[PDB]
Amino acid sequence: SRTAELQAEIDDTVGIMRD
Amino acid sequence: AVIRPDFKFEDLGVGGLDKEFTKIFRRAFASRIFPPSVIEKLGISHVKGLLLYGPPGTGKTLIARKIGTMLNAKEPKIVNGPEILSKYVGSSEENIR
Amino acid sequence: DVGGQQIFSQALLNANRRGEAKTALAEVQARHQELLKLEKSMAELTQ
Amino acid sequence: NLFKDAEAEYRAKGEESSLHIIIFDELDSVFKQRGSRGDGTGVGDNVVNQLLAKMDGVDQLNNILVIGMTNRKDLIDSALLRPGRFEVQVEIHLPDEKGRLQIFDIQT
Ligand SMILES: Nc1ncnc2c1ncn2[C@@H]1O[C@H](COP(=O)(O)OP(=O)(O)O)[C@@H](O)[C@H]1O
Repeated sequence: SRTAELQAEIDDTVGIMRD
Repeated sequence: AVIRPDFKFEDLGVGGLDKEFTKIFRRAFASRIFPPSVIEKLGISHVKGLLLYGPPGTGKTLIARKIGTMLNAKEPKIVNGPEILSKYVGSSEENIR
Repeated sequence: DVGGQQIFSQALLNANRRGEAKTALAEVQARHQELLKLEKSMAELTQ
Repeated sequence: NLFKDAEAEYRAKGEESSLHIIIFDELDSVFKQRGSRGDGTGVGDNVVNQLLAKMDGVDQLNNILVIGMTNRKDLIDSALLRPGRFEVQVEIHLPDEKGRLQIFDIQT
């Protein structure tokens, strides 16, 4: 569960950076 | 302190053994019945053995069990001689321990 | 005879142990796929 | 396993250690002359050699005191009675009249 949460956060940070 | 008054010898199921039982009672249970304070003052220990022998089938196990019963105590732990021995080193004496 | 025999002793493992590829250490396959996904996403983020 | 604590405490506190005592009872039951007892699996000899090697070996101890009681001193092994292993040997015998008087005095 921790790794999936980390992956989700990284995808979100990619999103913020894509903006 | 752990015995009742209403019994002499034959109120339980053993007949014909009178002198022997008086001797046994006097020597064995004459220090477990009195108040502990008195026996402590006298400064004496308790008997830790009893060997009663005779012809087979004469009422030895019966008297043993009755002695056990009349003084409260837990269930007797029974064993017979030749069952102790084994054929591994240190097992013939572990059972006696 | 009496007390004329000694003995050795052998040992069996546990059934729960069973195989060596039993997940939590062998499922490092699936987890590795998760970690590779993580690595790819981090590569993009760092870029 | 009877000597472990003594060794452990000696290795740390050299000459300030407390005294350790172990009592062997009926010493003659197992520690008979090695090589003379009847044939078997060979456990008596191993026991005797182990005790011999532990009592006085290449690693020194200065904390232990061991006491032994027996009724037949003749059966004990010969090497256990060497000085340094069982050095002081004493004999207790039936008392004489004054001894009986003293025993009576201290019992009652
Ligand atoms: N004095 C007795 N009074 C009543 N029953 C007796 C007496 N002596 C023996 N028995 C009978 O014998 C049996 C007791 O076994 P016991 O004789 O003590 O075995 P052993 O004497 O071989 O140890 C019981 O059936 C018991 O009723």
